[PDB]
Amino acid sequence: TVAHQITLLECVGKGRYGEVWRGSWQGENVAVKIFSSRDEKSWFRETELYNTVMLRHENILGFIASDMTSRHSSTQLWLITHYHEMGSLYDYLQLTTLDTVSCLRIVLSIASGLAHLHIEIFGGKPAIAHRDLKSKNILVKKNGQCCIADLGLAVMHSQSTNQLDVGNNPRVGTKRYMAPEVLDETIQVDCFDSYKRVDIWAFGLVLWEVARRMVSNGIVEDYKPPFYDVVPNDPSFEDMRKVVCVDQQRPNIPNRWFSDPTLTSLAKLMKECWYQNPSARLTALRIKKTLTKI
Ligand SMILES: COc1ccc(Nc2nccc(-c3c[nH]nc3-c3cccnc3)n2)cc1
Repeated sequence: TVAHQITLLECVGKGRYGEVWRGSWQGENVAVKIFSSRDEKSWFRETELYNTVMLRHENILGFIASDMTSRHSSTQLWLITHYHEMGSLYDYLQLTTLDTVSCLRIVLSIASGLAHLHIEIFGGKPAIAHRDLKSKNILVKKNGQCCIADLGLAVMHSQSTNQLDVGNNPRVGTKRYMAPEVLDETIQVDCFDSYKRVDIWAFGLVLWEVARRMVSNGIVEDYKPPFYDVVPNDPSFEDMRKVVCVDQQRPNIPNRWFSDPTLTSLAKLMKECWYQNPSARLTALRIKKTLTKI
């Protein structure tokens, strides 16, 4: 099994989900996600998605293997993928600023990965919603494009059967990026499009995160996570509910963006991701089309 051939080298990420390690396999870097015992259903769902859906795409993290192994005489669930030395988009945006070309390339590549996920393809894949899009779940590739990672919460739908497959995972999305209908708990869980629009909301927040780091008129904003100014680290459910639903707050558009053609376009995009009413938001394909034009 691939797990027994890998040498773990250093831990590059850690959370309640478990750990991500840079490992060595066949003399190349690979990412090894070692799930915690509390998050076995995410391992199962990711393994299911990668093994039963043809998911290869330039902007979707590339799957190598999924294994059960023994470490310290007890079972570990491993998910092995391609390694991206440039790291997560979250970490990357803190280490550099962007120019116009690099900013558009990042957000367009994310829109292409997302649209590919959302679209059903025949002759071939079901439609897939992600449900935990965020800059920590997006990796930066050496060519300046990004790829979307972590399918542990994904939901699938296929037209031939009209079957919705929401999995069996008690994990919920990252609270900071949850759409209003998730926080007020009125989202219609029996309908696939409900989940696509939860992704669109989160993608709006990612767009905002990246745009702040594009230089115009020689100035740039510091990296900040969405809603940094109004919720603490690790915000609770009620924190996000108060800010997003009750007070209807949205991320602030800096004045300097409106003096730049690109950032004004991006600002209109993200605002149409943020309607309180999910039906009003743009779709991934519409966002991809618009971004390709700018
Ligand atoms: C600054 O320190 C760092 C340097 C490099 C990296 N490189 C990297 N390469 C591939 C994947 C991931 C990753 C991040 N989040 N989740 C995954 C993942 C991995 C496997 C399966 N599913 C999700 N990170 C990370 C941190």
